[PDB]
Amino acid sequence: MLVISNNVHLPDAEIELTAIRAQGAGGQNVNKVSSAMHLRFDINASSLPPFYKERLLALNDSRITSDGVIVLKAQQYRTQEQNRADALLRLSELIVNAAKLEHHHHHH
Repeated sequence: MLVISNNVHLPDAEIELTAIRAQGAGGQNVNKVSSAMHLRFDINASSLPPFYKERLLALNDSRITSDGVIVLKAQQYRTQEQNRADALLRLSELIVNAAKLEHHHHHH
């Protein structure tokens, strides 16, 4: 569960955590998995309050989709585990970021 607020919780089911494998391999021949993790969070479908939905949707960030879905790919760290944690922190930071700011995104 992704705790955002005390009375606001994000069920794991509403968070699509994916892992990117090296397509074309994995079933005999070329046996090494890519460290690319994938994050997809349906703001549309999730139980997020209208406030948070609007804050994210009306963001100046290009990782925001018009349908309200957070889609990223963490291919930075050596392990998908660390990229998983990155993505989760990245998501939460982004959510709070849009809330703590007034507008824009390129400004801290």
